[PDB]
Amino acid sequence: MTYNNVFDHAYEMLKENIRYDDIRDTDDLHDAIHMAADNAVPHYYADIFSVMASEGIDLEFEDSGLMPDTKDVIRILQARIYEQLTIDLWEDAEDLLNEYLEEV
Amino acid sequence: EEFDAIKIALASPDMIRSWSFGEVKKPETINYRTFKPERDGLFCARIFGPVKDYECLCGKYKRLKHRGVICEKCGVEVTQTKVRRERMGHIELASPTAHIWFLKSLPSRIGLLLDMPLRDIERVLYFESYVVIEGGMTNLERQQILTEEQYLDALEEFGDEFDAKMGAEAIQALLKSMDLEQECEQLREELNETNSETKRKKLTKRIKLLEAFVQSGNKPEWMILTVLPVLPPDLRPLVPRFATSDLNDLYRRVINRNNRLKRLLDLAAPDIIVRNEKRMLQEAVDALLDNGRRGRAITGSNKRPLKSLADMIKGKQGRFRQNLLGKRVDYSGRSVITVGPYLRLHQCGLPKKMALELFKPFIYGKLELRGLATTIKAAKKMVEREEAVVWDILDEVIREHPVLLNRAPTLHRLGIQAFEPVLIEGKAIQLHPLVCAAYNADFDGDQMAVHVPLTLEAQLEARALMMSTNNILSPANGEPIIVPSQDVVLGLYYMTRDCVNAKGEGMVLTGPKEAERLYRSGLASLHARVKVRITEYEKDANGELVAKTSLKDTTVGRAILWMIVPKGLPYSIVNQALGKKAISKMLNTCYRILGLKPTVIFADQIMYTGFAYAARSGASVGIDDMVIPEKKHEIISEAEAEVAEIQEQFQSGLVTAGERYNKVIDIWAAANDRVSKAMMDNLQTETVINRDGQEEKQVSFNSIYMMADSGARGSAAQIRQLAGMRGLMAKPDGSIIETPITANFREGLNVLQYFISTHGARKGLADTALKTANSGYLTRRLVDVAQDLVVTEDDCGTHEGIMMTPVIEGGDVKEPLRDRVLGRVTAEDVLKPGTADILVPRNTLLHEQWCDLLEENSVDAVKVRSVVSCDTDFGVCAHCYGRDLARGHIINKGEAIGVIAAQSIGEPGTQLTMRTFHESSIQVKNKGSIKLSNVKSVVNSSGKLVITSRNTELKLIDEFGRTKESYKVPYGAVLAKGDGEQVAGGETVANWDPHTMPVITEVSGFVRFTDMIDGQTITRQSSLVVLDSAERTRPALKIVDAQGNDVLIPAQYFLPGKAIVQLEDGVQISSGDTLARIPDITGGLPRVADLFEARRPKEPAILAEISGIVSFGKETKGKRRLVITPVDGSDPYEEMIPKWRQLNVFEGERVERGDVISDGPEAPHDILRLRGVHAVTRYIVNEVQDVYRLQGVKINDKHIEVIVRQMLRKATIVNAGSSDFLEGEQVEYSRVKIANRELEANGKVGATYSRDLLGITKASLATESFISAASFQETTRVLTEAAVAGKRDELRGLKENVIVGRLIPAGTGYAYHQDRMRRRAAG
Amino acid sequence: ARVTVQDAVEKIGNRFDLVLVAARRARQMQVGGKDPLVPEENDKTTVIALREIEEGLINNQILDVRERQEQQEQ
Amino acid sequence: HARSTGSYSLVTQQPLGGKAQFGGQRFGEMEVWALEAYGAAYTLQEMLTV
Repeated sequence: MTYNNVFDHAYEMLKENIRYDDIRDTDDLHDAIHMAADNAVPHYYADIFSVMASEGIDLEFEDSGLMPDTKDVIRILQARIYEQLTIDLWEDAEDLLNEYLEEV
Repeated sequence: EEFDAIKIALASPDMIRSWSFGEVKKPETINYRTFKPERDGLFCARIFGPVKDYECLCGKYKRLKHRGVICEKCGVEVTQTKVRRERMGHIELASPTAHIWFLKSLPSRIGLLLDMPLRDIERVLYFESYVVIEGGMTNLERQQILTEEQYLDALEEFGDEFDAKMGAEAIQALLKSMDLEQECEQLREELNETNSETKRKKLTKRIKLLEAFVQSGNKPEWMILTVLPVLPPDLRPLVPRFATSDLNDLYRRVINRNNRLKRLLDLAAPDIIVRNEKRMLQEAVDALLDNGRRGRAITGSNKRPLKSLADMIKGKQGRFRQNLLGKRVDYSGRSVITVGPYLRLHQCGLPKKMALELFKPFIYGKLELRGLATTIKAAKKMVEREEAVVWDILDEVIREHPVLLNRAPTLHRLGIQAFEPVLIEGKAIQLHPLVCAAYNADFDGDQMAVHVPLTLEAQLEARALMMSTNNILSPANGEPIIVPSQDVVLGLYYMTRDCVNAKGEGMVLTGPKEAERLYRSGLASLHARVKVRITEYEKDANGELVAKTSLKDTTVGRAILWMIVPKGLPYSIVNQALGKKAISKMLNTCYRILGLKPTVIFADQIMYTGFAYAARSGASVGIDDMVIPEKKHEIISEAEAEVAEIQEQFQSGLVTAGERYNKVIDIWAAANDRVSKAMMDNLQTETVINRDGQEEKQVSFNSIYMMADSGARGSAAQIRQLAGMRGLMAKPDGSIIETPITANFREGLNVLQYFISTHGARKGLADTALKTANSGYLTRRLVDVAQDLVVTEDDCGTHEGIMMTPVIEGGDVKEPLRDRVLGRVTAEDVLKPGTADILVPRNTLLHEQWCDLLEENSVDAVKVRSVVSCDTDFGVCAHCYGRDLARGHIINKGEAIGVIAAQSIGEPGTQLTMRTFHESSIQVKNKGSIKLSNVKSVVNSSGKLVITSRNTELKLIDEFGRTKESYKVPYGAVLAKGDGEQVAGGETVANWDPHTMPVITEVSGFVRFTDMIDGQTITRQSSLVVLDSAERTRPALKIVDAQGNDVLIPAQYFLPGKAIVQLEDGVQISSGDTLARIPDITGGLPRVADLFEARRPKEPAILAEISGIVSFGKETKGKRRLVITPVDGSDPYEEMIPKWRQLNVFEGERVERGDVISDGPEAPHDILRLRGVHAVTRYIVNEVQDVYRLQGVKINDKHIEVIVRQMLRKATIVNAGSSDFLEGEQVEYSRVKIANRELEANGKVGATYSRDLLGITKASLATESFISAASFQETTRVLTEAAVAGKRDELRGLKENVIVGRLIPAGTGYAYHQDRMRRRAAG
Repeated sequence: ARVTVQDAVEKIGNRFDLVLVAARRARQMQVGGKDPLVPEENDKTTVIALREIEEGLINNQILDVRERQEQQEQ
Repeated sequence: HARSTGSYSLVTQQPLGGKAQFGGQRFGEMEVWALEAYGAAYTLQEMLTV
């Protein structure tokens, strides 16, 4: 899998959650973005390392408080991908909140 | 005080410090002392103006008799709206200021400039004891973040040479000292040094943001918000209750936090409590500026804030918030539709109750001028008591005045039309019956709106540009306009229908004397086979009438209508039954010949005679008019018997389910077609009353057959549904249900049959319910993508033309060439009926004479001086559009062509029914010799010639010079006819199925080693298959010539998947053998919004170069499948395909730059970058026209082509440019710079050419300005980018002059806009 | 009365500057400078000016000559 | 309903429409585009200002 298909599935699950919940506010949009980045996660390990190998991602991150301290590598990688998906779904759902209100 | 450009950016703080006033410290309550809030409280007395005409702010000096006095308590002056730009409250507050343009907007201005991560931007507040400002003996970083104990350790260890502040003002203490001219050059050298994925992902765009910020000329120290700007209460909405879901909640919160801060800074409180008050002050201030910042969830009512201080520019994220919302326009009204058919096309009505107060100042002015009402109060006593004088003035004004009418949903340009009012008793307007169907509004309670134009030029444009007598030929459609329905066509069909046995048969009589005979007695209107006098005029010279007389065989009603027919018209348009199409073509001929005024008068007279003789005709349906077919029950019984016997053999075990389904489909189709034929041939010849022949086939006197033969709205399906069976129709797909429904409207329906009927009806209503959001949202994007269009050039001067190749398929043409000749103007290369000569001097209009000239010549397609190509480098020109409006003149400069083009796309797509309901040979229908063009002919040993190519084109000269037969043969077929063999039509020329595309081999010889395995490629129960690519997954190479010869002496041997090839190994067969037989939601959509989003296909095609030799290795390798043999080998460029369709690249398909379709439709990104611009444009136009002819609504090609031109924005130019390295550049701004690169004669200054597909939605939501492309956007994130970039607008776009309001450059005022060109430049 | 201005479309090559010509004519007809040659049957001054343009006695050039001779006589 | 010189409101400089005789359909962007498409837009400029 690539970064683009996983991100498309991410905001697809996000817009399905918006159509299911009928969310108008931005402060209620942000919790839906966090729950949608909590959703739509791959269980194949090869896809998880393929997200880390594809473009549109960096090794260094801005926040270090969300980085866990454990011997599990997949938990640290899942937290990093979760933070990146929250940032990217916020950046590409700020417009989608207006688009959904302008559809219906 | 004029204005030219509007530039919004962050100004200098020195003007704010010069305007520093106000006392907004303590939140005292509102008192009732001087009927307004007092000093130093809620709505403090500093920034107030006079709430009445002339006053002070306390009950003091500055009466109207004295001016220019400084106030005693306050600092306000006498004059209004000029002191208010100076007296604004500028008090320093919250030194940890808000930086929400780095929080709310996606780029960060203050964060990316000082190398600050976004997590630190989100964590500015709740901070831990300051950031160390750099100095002399400082060891750590100038932007190093430390904790409280670490900062205390740094404070006790550093000592001397250390100046820092407490809160977040220290960053401002850097920004006051920021004279930086070094770090941005280091960042751009780092950007030009390396290029990888860690610099592309959100580093390159912020580096270019810093480049645009450092070159804007503004200082970074101007970004410091030292003070809090307070708006004046006179400019804000005044509220003396006073707080009801408004600004006052956050207002009193900010003033209360300010009072707590000032009190604890004056009383010397400890650090923790003042830190808590400063962070609560910051939580008040940032919520006062911009709500949310991804936190502070909304509780609901007044305990939580709703309207902030910057929420005035956008309170609602819908369509009406401060961006020129829908204003309630005065001198207007709303009215209810009816119809009065007694006025002309120029005349209409208006209610008495509305029109008495639509012209109040006109009646007042006439009463002042006539000298009867000397005062305005006397004018009120004359108007509001209804004396006869104001009735005469009302009659004088209403008789000559243009009044606009429109609809509240207005999705066409035809909605706003001016008419002339008439005083009619009642309070309901009527609508003219040649206008009602143009508004698409039936008489079902729809409500229209009435507007009154108020100036000289508005009345002149209402009487000259916008009415019904100057909007003809339907520019949204390009088809005939308004011929009525169900009444005028019915009357003109009844009065012109011939029938035998007339009263007083065979009279010789003149023209008007038939109306003399018909009105009294003893004459019928049918009147067949009688020769009378008729006078017909013709025109052969330059508008000269030829006086002729004739004795012609006609009826009474046709010869009465011949007086209604004007002077010069042909006669063959009268002798028919005169249905709807006959009146439509008669209107087309009279509009083509006699002009505009005679065809308007003649359409008015058609309306008059139709609604005057519809009462004389008489329509009637009843219990005996519905003809029951006498052979209905026998057909129903034999069909039920056939279905019963076939389901008996079905349950016997011989027929499968899908076979029973298709048999049910075609057998019930045969059944209700037999019922339809039975009611037809029992409906034709019922009337046998005649004269002198005593047996004659005559048209029956039933009404349903007359409304069916009239063809206005009555079709054949409703005719077979009324008197015959209803049919079989399902809800989800419109399928045919196997349960028998043999009902009729003459008999009693079953419960379950009516239940399936309401299945069908509710499914049809659920399908038609989609038309609201489909039409309301698409036209928004279609108009918003075509905003910046100013037509400003008449001399176009281009060389590249467009080959107008139609979509001709079959014998009879589907889309003709005559609609493509008219309109656009062809280029300098067109030909006469003579061979190899020229026809135009490159400036020639194209209509019916020149259409006949371009029809009689021998050419398949011509090139057109037209759009997009080279564009004159000054606007869009005029020869690309030509003539599509009501006037035949060329559409000159200053006309909004794109706004007409955007509304002319999905005008009535509306998804009519069931989402537009979504051979085994090649049979020809036209004669002519077959010449194989672009076909690799391989001689077969069987005696025939197979087609080993995919492209097939042919030009035919039989009657016309244009071709009528292409018949694109699929790849891998057997042509039954040789090259150059005459065909007579109706004969199969290719004996191969079109659904199967195999690969015919190119060379004979020995079979490539593809030895079998048990279960891998063979299936055993010659017919011995050797290779199956779809089963194994290709391990195949080029075959030898005879035994082992190479193929270098005159591109890969293929086999299809899941097939059983009859050719085995060691057979030595010849060249040219054919291999084995084995090779709805998308089409239902309008397919318009997905092309604007730049959609991605499922599988892209394979692109290559001129060297297009292909080969394959093993089944799979370490890399992906199909490592490419072409491209790589002469030019290093690789491609990776995980999974696609089967490869069809062979020697028959020539591969060049811009390769043919190999694996599905290729995306138009690479098709625009590599194939061409006009190819992608014509492909998009042909796909949209194929969708529209599948739907059944014809549209305009020029409008779709202008829309595709608007899709051509946001290209990435060649890196050999001035400050350009793979940058998304505007296409118009790139083609302005052609002359700058031509005069300098350097390839380093500008790029050569570029064109990218990048989305029409993104091009419509991100334009050259910030005022436009902001309706369906967030205003704050656009204004912050416009303030950081410092970009002006120059007031040129159409949406810009809509929102701001000036002389709009579209229409009649563009020359007035050119007067501005005479005002600024050399004026 | 003054339904279509097709005769001025045939005479004057453009119809968008025709609106400015008609407004410039109608303001001079309603303020003063020339007596109305068309009698007020049922029309106002702008309709009389549009009918005078339809008859073919005024265009952009004649109004430019009229404006220059009114600015010369002052 | 119809209104020539009726009482206006201070909310965005427009009348309300209810509770009395105030006419005029809410002049939306679709009618703006309909005036923008055909002949000219002096009618738009004179109905959006005065």
